[PDB]
Amino acid sequence: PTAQQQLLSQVRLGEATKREDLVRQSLYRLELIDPDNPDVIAARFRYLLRQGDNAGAQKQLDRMKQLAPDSAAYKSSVTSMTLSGAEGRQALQQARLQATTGHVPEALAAYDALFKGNPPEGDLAVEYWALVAKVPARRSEAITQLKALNARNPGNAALQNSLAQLLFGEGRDAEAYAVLEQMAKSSAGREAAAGLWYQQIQRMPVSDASVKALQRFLTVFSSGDTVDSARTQLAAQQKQLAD
Repeated sequence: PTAQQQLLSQVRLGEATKREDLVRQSLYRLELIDPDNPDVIAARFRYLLRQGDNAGAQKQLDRMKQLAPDSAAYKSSVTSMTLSGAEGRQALQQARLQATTGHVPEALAAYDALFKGNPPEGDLAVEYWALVAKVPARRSEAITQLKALNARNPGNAALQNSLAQLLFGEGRDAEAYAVLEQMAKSSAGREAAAGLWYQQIQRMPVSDASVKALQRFLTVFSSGDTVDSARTQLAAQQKQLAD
């Protein structure tokens, strides 16, 4: 990976862990390396917003507006700026209200009204693109956005889970297998990754390819309890060949 990418990723880590040391450091080197990068400008934009300096924030916003007006970074920053205070804040409060009470189409409608297709960075983007993924039509572009969030903020069990199941739901098994292996190198979700990689084996008829799929599952997962059942039924499956 580049150094900019590592610095920006450290910015996101610092943002996530409420440590503005890291944010400060990474920003400090970033604005010397690539001062006009909309991702860097957006990073400072968010920082200035956290410190309640809406003036400096706004200046950075304008800088982005004259530098990259149709970048995801700019419009996402615009959204965070809308939610920075007052009306937008409560719009969100209402969207999440209908989101939690189970008014899903209403909730999606409100979120569409606020984020207008570019949610503010962080977990809200995950929530939004997951909610949007619930719509059959919009599902595929939303899947694309989710894959992006997976590449930008790695290590999210829940996101990887939803992404894997979505990709299965659209017959994109290779990619879903990939997300399952990514969920397999990290401890948080192995049982889940195994669980999904073992409800795809149940849906294929006992066959040679069934067997090879199950043994491949056996090279990806070592232990667990789906693994034990995988071995048991693997033996049974390959014994069932030749009567």
